[PDB]
Amino acid sequence: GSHSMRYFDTAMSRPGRGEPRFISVGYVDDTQFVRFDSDARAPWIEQEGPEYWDRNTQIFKTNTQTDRESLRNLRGYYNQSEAGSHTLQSMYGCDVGPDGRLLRGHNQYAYDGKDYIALNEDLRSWTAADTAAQITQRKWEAARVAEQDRAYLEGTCVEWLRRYLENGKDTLERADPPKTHVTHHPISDHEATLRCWALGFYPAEITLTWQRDGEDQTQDTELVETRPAGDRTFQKWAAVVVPSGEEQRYTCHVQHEGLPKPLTLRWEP
Amino acid sequence: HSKKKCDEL
Amino acid sequence: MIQRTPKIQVYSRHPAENGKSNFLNCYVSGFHPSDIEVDLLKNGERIEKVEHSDLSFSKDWSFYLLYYTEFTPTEKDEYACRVNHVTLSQPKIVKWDRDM
Repeated sequence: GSHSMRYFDTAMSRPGRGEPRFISVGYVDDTQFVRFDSDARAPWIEQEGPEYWDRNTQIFKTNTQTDRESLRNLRGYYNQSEAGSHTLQSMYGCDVGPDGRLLRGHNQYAYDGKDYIALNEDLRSWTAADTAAQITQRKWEAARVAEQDRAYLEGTCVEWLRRYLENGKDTLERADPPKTHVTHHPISDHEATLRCWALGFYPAEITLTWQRDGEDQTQDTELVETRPAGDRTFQKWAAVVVPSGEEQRYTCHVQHEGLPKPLTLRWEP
Repeated sequence: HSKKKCDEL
Repeated sequence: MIQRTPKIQVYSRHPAENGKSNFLNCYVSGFHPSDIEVDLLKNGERIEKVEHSDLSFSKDWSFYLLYYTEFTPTEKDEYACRVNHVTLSQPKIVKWDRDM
């Protein structure tokens, strides 16, 4: 199907405990393939040269310094003291369709958890969150940064994502369907919980819903966040509280990429 | 493949 | 500044079966800033053999980490995850429940 490549970078100052830590992690969809950590690889990555690895190592080193200097600049923009710790995050990368062509590129930043600046979908213009980010925007417009970012996103990003998908196809292009069952747990004489499970699926995207008499139970469904199992796969469950004796009015519905057709499940006593 | 961040904010 | 408190889930990699080697997971997510302390507990004592994933975050910028260790569940051993974060007055403890 469709795929994404995304880098998640975190720079965090720590006054009195050295220079800010910089960590960059790269993903294809829900598979991490690279990590660089200033505080010191997928198999289909090792098959690239040691030259590929050096070139990316150099980039990580330069990025470390750029984000460190940016943290300094940002505390200035917000009139902040040197005493506190602050965080600069960024996400960049590309989404492609089944044919491998660019759907959309991304390059955006947050400071202390708050959106700061983002490259617009046009890959030519910026959206700044506040008067500080407007400084960054003006500097980046003057230095024609968006043109460099666009070149990466339309070129390097798409080209390498295509290569990774080809070299890592047995995993990256394999969707593993959820294994599903419904469990039943009495709460009292009067009510029981029905819990619909999805286990062992990849990628993480999934839809799990309960219906009662064919009606969506959005407000009455407890949905846990999709969670990693540790073996590349993910897990999720959805639960509803039902009156004793009424269990057969409830159906669990599962949609996932690895499924030929959606599942409809009920409790089977 | 990573992208150079060569411009300070 | 905004801070976000961690969500915590404690669970096994594979369906739990007493006597069978498995992995105990504690997934912490939705938190900001990124500094966090996570311990896996066996009958109240800290497990020494604990690994974690590399720091990453979701599209809403909140961080997540998976902490994990090999374990062989039994009928009577109690497992839990203990989490501290700047947003918590004291460590939060979530018990491992096979049905969640």
